[PDB]
Amino acid sequence: SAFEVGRNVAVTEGAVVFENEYFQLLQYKPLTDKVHARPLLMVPPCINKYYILDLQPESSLVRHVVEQGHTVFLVSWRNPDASMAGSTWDDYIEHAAIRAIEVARDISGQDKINVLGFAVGGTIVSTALAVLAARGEHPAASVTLLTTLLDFADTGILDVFVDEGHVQGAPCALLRGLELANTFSFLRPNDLVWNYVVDNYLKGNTPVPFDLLFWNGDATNLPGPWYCWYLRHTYLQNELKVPGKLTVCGVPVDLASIDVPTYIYGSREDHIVPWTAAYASTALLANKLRFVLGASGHIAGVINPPAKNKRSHWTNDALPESPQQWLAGAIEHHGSWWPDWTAWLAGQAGAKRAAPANYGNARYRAIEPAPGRYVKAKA
Amino acid sequence: SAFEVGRNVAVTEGAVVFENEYFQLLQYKPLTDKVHARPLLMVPPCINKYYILDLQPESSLVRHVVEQGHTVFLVSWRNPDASMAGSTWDDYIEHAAIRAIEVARDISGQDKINVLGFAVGGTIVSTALAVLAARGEHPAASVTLLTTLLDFADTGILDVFVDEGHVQGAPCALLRGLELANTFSFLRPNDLVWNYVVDNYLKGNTPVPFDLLFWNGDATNLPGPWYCWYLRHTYLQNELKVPGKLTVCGVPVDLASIDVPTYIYGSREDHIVPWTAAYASTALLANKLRFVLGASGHIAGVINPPAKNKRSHWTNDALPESPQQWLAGAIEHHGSWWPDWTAWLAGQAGAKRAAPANYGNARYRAIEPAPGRYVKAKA
Amino acid sequence: SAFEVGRNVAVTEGAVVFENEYFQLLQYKPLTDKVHARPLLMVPPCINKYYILDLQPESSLVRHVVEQGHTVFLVSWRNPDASMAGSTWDDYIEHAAIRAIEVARDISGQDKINVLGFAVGGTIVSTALAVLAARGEHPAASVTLLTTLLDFADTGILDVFVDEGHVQGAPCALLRGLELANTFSFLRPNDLVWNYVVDNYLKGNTPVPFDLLFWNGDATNLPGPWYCWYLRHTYLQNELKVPGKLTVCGVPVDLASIDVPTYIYGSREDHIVPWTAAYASTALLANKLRFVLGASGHIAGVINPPAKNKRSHWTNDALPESPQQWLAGAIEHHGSWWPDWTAWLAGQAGAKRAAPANYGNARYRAIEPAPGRYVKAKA
Amino acid sequence: SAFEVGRNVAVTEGAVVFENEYFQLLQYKPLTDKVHARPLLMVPPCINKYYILDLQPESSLVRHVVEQGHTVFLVSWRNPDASMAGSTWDDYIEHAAIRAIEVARDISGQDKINVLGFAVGGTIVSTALAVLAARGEHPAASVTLLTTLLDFADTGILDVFVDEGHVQGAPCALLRGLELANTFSFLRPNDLVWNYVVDNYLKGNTPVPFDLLFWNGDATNLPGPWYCWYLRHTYLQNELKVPGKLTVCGVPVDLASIDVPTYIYGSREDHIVPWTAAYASTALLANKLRFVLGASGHIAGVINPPAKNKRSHWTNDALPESPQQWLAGAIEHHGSWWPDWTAWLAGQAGAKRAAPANYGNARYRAIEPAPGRYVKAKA
Repeated sequence: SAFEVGRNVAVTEGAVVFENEYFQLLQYKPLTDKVHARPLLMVPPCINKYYILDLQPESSLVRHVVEQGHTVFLVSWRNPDASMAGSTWDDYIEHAAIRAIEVARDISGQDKINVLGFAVGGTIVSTALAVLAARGEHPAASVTLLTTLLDFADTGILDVFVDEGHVQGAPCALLRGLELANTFSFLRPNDLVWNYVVDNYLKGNTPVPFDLLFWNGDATNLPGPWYCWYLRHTYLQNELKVPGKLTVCGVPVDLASIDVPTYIYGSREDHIVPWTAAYASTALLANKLRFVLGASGHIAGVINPPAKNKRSHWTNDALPESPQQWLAGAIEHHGSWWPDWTAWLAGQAGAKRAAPANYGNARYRAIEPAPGRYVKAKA
Repeated sequence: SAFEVGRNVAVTEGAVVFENEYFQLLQYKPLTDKVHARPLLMVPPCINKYYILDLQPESSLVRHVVEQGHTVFLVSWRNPDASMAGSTWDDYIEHAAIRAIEVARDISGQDKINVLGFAVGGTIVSTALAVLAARGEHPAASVTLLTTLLDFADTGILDVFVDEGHVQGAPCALLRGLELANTFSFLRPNDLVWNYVVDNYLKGNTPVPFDLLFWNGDATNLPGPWYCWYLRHTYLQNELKVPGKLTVCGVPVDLASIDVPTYIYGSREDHIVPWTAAYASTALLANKLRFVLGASGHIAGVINPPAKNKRSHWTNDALPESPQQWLAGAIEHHGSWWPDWTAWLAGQAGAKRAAPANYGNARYRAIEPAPGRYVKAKA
Repeated sequence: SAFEVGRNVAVTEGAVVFENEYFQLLQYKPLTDKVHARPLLMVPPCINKYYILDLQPESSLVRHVVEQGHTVFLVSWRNPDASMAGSTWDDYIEHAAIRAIEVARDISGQDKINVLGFAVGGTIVSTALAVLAARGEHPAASVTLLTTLLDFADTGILDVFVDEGHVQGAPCALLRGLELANTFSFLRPNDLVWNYVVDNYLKGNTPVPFDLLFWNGDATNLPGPWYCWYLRHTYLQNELKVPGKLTVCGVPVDLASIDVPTYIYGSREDHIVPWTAAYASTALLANKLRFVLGASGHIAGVINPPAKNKRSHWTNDALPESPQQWLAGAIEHHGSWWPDWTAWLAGQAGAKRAAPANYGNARYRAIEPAPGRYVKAKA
Repeated sequence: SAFEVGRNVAVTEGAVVFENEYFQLLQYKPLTDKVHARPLLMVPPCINKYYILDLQPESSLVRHVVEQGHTVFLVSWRNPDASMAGSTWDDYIEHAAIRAIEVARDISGQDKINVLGFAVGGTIVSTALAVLAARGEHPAASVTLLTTLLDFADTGILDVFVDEGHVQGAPCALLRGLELANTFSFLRPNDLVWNYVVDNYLKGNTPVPFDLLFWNGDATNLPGPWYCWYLRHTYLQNELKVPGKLTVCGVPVDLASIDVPTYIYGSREDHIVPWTAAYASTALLANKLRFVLGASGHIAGVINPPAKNKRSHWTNDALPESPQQWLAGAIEHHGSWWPDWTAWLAGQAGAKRAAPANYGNARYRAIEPAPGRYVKAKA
């Protein structure tokens, strides 16, 4: 049977508890009698859709975390239409990332929550917490950055231009539009012919899994100004990592101001987010950092549920400046890195108490079942 | 003054002597009293337009070759519109590459002509001569391949997919359409935001020259089936280099059947056509081969006129299997590789005779002045 | 307890059945009631000693193969002294590799034997079989090449010399001597200070295993002319892979003349024998080839016994010219590649018969117990 | 005529003005009527000998600087014998680098001198100035680092060990000895066979120049403890770049404490000192930095005298963290970088005054002519 969101993918039980123009907040039904006091808010990429994190039941990171006894909230992004063709990077920071933190924290009744980002979700959520810290607000107990670029050095975009030249910016706000985006071709063509040829080639000549291809093919639109800002200030000019260089939502962005315990994950054969580029976050972030390297590629490495006991991962408590030095002292362990992370997350999440009986609270009651209608909208 | 094709770029004097739906054949006015008996037919890429080879007068390869005493013909590709949305790779081989060889050879009155390809023009013209050889036809005295991919190994398209998968084609003729193409982003996004951000970034933060950016920004459309075939059978499946694997215009393609003296050029810092990938052509082609490596990038290396006496180039008469072995024995020479090539081309071009007084011949008289109206058509 | 050859490493039960100036032939005691008709002759490197293949009982490749029901013979190289300071590459081919094939085949009473090489042992044994084929002799049923260089392209020795030069051999037989050699620093310094600093660094700051370091530290001498020939004609001039280019023991060496079923193994993170360099053997060898890629480094990848169920390996029955194309279509399987190989080897080894009661035969009776005295000799 | 130090190489006119067990201080004869008030002290590598900087007259950096009107002093290292087999890194810092600064400064009568280092000479002289700064001493007006490693990340020594290990220091002062060293094989074998095969191969099959090979073949001894310390604390543990991590001559080493205008040079195709590794010095050093990239290899790039007008070099006044960003904004200029540097050096060297009539001063009179007897001593 073909893949269908809400039928055989993204089926972990939950409810939409909040929605605005930019996103729906999902809250998942408890699967345990007790849960940690502090919930986990997941911020997935808005390049493709969130359900790479809740793919099928056996492979779902959401379901796994719920079964370890955490309350999980998740940002399901709107797939923007013409009405959002002028949305900016700042709009997304304020009205989705910061808003989601506020609503999840309100529902939880806790002073602090745990947060997670994946891929550009990690870049987004890190920017949001840096904005909040400059406002004097510290709503996060800890941060998990899965496969996240903060330092974009050596991602390859300028390679073909370095040796042109003789031997001797225009504001993003001026753009409007919706640009198709996907993960595996985010720095590659996105057109009918490329998509046709690449998809057909991979399905017949490689073991790339079909549910990955379905997720990647379920494309999302990026608003013009948002895509412009992201391309300009990260991949091209690499300014987010320069403390105070960028102003976002009225304040300078200094990633060191986040200043909470942070778990930083990358995959060794990942060529979308090089693992050395993820590791470069250890030079930027304050407080107690942990870096963990999973084996294999961009998705295969992150989505490696422990039950199957496949692959491996490396740990090293020392954090030298150079990633090769880190790997030289690292120990390889059999199987999934997920138990390493969930044990770390448990230490950040407070004591276990009786699970909630209902979704949301008086202010934010259930709207409709997870996965929600936003994730079903086509580009 | 802004760049304008036919006013301050692509201004070498000439005439259109033939045209069909796919291209116009240009013939340039002699600048010398005598010319070699055999003319040179240039086949430029149809990704962007031909005039990278006739950019400004100081930098024009066309003008330089005409001033060395060769009759030059050149393929100026149609910029396809809706009527050509179904054109195929075979259509282009038969009705443009092979057709241009036939018309140029007819006008010249010679039994054989010299041919040149640049970038995908070199792939196109090599395929055409292999098709012709299988028909028992040998219209070329020699072939010059500038910055040409024939073996597409290690061009990078499959990199992000190699480590996806668990631990354990649809015909191009079905597509229609016109897809925007340019050279520096042929394997990169082509959309309004990318083009805006990249162009603005390069102009303000790099010495990439403005006439290069103008040429690259002067985009061309690729017909759906053509783009599908090119992507599938070269970059993805790398089959052109497998003798007899591909059937084109009714015959198997064996690049070894071209079998004429061949000059093979690449640029050392070229990351669009890696110089080692150009060098791999030496393993495929029969007859007497010469490989020459120019310093610098994709365009800077090829467009290096000798008058300025800039950069350098390497030569080595030995042709080991490995490019690093070639470079280890190579000698570096000061300045442009153009004199090396034109001296080689003179040896293929026959004796010098009085230059022609008029364009074309009785069958093919002048239609309109170079650069012709096809090259002025926008995508 | 410290490592000691014959006490807690290299302890698989066996006997020396033959010896000359160059090597001792070991034959291991059967561990099964029946064995395949055709035995396996292992040719280990003479850079360091053989017992990387019989390290500790849990990690021993020899013991594993004996327990799968093969008679195993093995070349234990002399550690040369002053009397051998003039030994040549040809001497080793004739008086050790070819001699070992002859003696093992004689003892077995079989028309053909299976052979295995590891690292330079694979280069040696491939050269020997190519020499034998040119003599009209085909003593091998199949060949297993573990981590073997035949095509030495891109091994890195010329890298630092490629860009020296202005902008514009002495016979190996003349050398005498013994040069210290080890595996991990074969292309690196071998001196008291390097060995002291590197060993101390690895033991205190990495998980490199101590038995690996013991084996690597148990250095062997290379005769001057042998080391000269190996360096010159493989790493530097890469001529073994050129059919007929080199003359060895009176005949031209054409590796395609070996022409038997061949199993070719490499390890993905191996930077001593790059896996792509091992893969390049598929372009040289005739008959039915299988290529298998193990995960991890030079030794960790090869020495991965299946009982522990660690790591992974890739298979692909297609053999494209390019290794990246091979990997793109490859399937990753959990755990050790050893079962893949032993199942392949069983298909080459004939039917199972009662195991031999005694070592050797009338001509070659047991001399002394394995591991033999040659392997205990210090450099 | 064969190369001979003091006859046709290292012939710039000068005198030894000081000597101790570790080195001779050379002072060159003026070639101009006036010289800058501040002299330049050159600290060459002690791996091979100094005269790579005074090779032949046309190629001599020393002669070129003297002809631009600077007084040049130079450290000519002792080639250590058995009496120095216990010399340490600290011994060399105190009794050669710091001593040479003191003597050159005394002879000059100036409060500050300019200093230059090349290769390990740059590492040595940077350490010495950092030691002096911690003592409250600032004898340098400016520093020139040619092809110098300070940050040794990614130099490749740990590559072969990173993927060994299961799935789960001894003081340098204890060594004695003299270890042969050269530049192009400093991380490669140094033995009779390697040297024989490599030298013979390069001379017959590459354009590597013979005077380079002569210099490289003129090997120097490294004392055991010195070589141990250098290997351990730079290439292996990369600690010099960690402020205060290493204690040298009784004080912590913080390279930021040097704090003088600094010219940092690297060569683009240099694989002994990667240009990106040289560039990494810009992250360590205080005060006004300039980085300049020369084209070509380790020696070809540095030794590029301007008279011949060969090669090119890049400049960029911006200093981003990433070297690729630096190169993307860099402008390529024709020919040698030497005029760029000497113009920079003139700005550091004070006003021009009448040249000295005699070598040295009352305390330090001429001992013997340059090049001196130390440089003639064989290993």
